[PDB]
Amino acid sequence: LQRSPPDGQSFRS
Amino acid sequence: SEADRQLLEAAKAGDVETVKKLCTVQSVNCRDIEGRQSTPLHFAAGYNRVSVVEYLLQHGADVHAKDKGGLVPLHNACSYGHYEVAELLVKHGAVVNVADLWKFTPLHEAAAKGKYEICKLLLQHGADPTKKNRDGNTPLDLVKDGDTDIQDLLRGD
Repeated sequence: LQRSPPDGQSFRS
Repeated sequence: SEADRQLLEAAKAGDVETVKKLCTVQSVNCRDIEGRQSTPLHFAAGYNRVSVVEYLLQHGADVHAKDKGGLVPLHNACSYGHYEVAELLVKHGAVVNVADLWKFTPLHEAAAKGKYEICKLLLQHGADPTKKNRDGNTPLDLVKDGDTDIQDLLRGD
């Protein structure tokens, strides 16, 4: 099973 | 429910006014069933929506809630470098040595993603730089070669 990333992102832009 | 969907979307977008309209005692800890079961607090934390994070916490959002992969909102904040959000979560009692299904901690995330100040914050609150995930890697093991400062920080030297 792939460990998918957490919901979110680092840059708001 | 449509209302819960709208709330989760508002949390993600940082739409404070919509969050205030839809956040109820029953919806504050709802989960995105069609994604990875993120709560409104996961979305607000991961998308750096500080005002929403604050409002959700005040209105009873669970800082300890795990998503489908065992991530808590502190994981989201740390992976994406959101220092203020991380500090708010820790101040509200977030466990810094929390581990997901793969035994990744927030420090694994901050280290791998090159977030020095967040690593420092986590360490100040007792995060363990020696904790191995299921791959057998510590957060130090995941530091990029270029981030010599983070390496030194986690080494305690």
